[PDB]
Amino acid sequence: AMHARSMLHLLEETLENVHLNSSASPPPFTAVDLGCSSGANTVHIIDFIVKHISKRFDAAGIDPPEFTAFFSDLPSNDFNTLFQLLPPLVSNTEECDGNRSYFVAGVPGSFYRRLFPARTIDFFHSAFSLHWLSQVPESVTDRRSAAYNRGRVFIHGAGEKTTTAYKRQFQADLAEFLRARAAEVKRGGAMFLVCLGRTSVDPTDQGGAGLLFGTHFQDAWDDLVREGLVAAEKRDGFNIPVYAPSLQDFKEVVDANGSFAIDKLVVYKGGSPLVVNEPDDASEVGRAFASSCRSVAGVLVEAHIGEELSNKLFSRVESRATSHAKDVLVNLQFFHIVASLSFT
Amino acid sequence: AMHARSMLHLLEETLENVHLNSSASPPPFTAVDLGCSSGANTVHIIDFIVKHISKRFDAAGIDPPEFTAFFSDLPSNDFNTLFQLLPPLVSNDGNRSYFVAGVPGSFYRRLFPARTIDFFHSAFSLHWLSQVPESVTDRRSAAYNRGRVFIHGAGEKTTTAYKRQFQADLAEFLRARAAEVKRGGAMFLVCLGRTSVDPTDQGGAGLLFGTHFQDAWDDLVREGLVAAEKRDGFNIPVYAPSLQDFKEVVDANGSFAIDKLVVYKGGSPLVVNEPDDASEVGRAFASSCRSVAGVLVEAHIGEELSNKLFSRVESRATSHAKDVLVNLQFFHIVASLSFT
Ligand SMILES: Nc1ncnc2c1ncn2[C@@H]1O[C@H](CSCC[C@H](N)C(=O)O)[C@@H](O)[C@H]1O
Ligand SMILES: Nc1ncnc2c1ncn2[C@@H]1O[C@H](CSCC[C@H](N)C(=O)O)[C@@H](O)[C@H]1O
Ligand SMILES: [Mg+2]
Ligand SMILES: [Mg+2]
Repeated sequence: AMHARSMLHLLEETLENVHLNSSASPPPFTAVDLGCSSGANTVHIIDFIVKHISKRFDAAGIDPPEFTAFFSDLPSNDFNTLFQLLPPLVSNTEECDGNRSYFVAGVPGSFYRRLFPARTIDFFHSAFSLHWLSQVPESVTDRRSAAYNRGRVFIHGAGEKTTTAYKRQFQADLAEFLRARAAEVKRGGAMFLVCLGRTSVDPTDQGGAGLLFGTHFQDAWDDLVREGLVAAEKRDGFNIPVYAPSLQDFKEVVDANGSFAIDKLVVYKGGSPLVVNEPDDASEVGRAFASSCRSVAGVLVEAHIGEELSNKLFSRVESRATSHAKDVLVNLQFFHIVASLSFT
Repeated sequence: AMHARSMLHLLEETLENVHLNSSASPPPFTAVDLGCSSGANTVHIIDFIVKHISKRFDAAGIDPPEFTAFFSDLPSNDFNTLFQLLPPLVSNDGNRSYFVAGVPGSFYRRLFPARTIDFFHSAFSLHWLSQVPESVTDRRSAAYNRGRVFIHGAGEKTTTAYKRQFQADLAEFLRARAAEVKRGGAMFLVCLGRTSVDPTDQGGAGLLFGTHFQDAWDDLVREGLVAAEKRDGFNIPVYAPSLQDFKEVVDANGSFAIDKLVVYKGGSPLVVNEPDDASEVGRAFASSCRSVAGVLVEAHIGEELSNKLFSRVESRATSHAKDVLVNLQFFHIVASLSFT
């Protein structure tokens, strides 16, 4: 976990690039967490954001403006849960983390399109969300197209016609997103983006996500077709709607939108997304690995397959991962891509 | 249901009182439904609001501005459900043409940044106390409501405890709202009220909570399963104001202008498809009580112990079904406020 202290730095830097209102009485400040969820991660970065902005204001001898935080995700996000975590609003002029000193709002809808009125947001934040395709590309779901991913469940495996269908899908999504964002930022505002990426030149090698969805996860899918309970043209009809861009893929769309300035762009290693308390323990490797896959896209498996038929798959992965626990602690690395954008 | 067409009129009128931005490119418009729920009622009035404002803009030959709708309620509200109902956003009835956001927190205090809201709407929510008054939950106070479950029955020290609690809540609410409306903005309020001068006679809410509902509470203590000091510790946190009670707090806050104030009869809150049917009168009656405060009963009593109470009311209501179709009337109070 000693890389979050390093990542909070990149965020600090983008936060510096934001044009603060000079006036003695600056108008309310708006911050948005895009692709929030229902966890505490969302509330903590919002906390961090308004905290730093306030500290800037104090550095110029100004009272911090009023703050609104928007928590944006798909209508299927568990806002109910999110809303119960939100700390209560500060009282009168016994005070002193813990409490909240900003207004809140949860925003339902896809961020691959407009979510807010024009020019009303100061700071957009997004983390580990932009790698989720708006949909499976139509062409890979068409049995007669060359992009139809027969026998893989994901694009790590192979198929140029399949891999380039995903990338196009990514770049359209991210284009729509950027256009939406540009219309919504204030003149002097900025954007912090972090999604997972890859270093591979070829979309067929999906780095981290490749080893997360393309090893034990499709092998379990292959063990439920080497059984009964699941058909062959069934696993072929299931496609994880996820693409991990390279710098090139990301950067292209940016200077093509041309609304945002690139203040900073970085690909690095923030590998190993498994909380493992006993490293040498072969079985903990299993359930950890499995538990990621579940939280990521377990809802999709059950919308395409049985709910108990999924518990046998997610039961085979966590059997696979322990078997091959050696090649996992060593080979499961995630590459990150961060973008620090400013408008104008 | 042929009184909603008449009530949509009062809303239309308030909507006319709002100062629309003159400019060719007016900034975003903000509308808030306070005390929204998860049903369709919320999404239709929002729809109505933005539809009227747009039509006004067109009447002056202006493109309507962008719209945001805020749906406010307590963090216990089923926002998940509410957000599934929301219609998708317009592409390049049915359809939606405004941005949405759901807002968790009590409206008896601040919910938004100063001067950012054009129109506040609230319907059938202001009559819910922010809490049972501390004094009526104190065994040693004279306001302790011994043997009633509600204030309809009796008790001046009990009834005046509620009223104070109402006025304090409504005060705090108004203060919050005043700091959040735009200079040229307006507020539409409707909750239930009474005509009675004496807080002891809670009109509609009196007959909803103070007849069969506490009688069933009296049949679960004339049994076992529930103690006597147990029904005395349970108190429906609801107050129906009179025009006095309401209007007082308004001109005491002094931020809003009263363009209109009305008490009227929008009685009978029971969907009954066979009127002469004695049993339909029961379950209708009972189902109201349930949707209203059934969560409170189970937080104070057993979940199956509540299904036997809400099972006695619906047995009581059918019994005197005659005195219910005729005596179950709700008085409403509406307030059309503008700022300045
Ligand atoms: N099109 C879209 N619009 C809004 N949210 C989306 C989205 N596509 C994916 N997401 C959301 O992005 C999230 C990815 S998981 C990210 C969790 C959080 N940002 C964190 O850093 O811990 C999910 O909650 C998912 O619902
Ligand atoms: N202090 C408070 N803050 C926010 N919402 C409140 C509240 N007290 C009560 N409410 C909400 O007000 C609602 C009363 S029922 C109102 C239904 C809706 N307004 C309609 O017209 O049909 C409930 O959903 C309740 O959660
Ligand atoms: Mg497939
Ligand atoms: Mg009592």
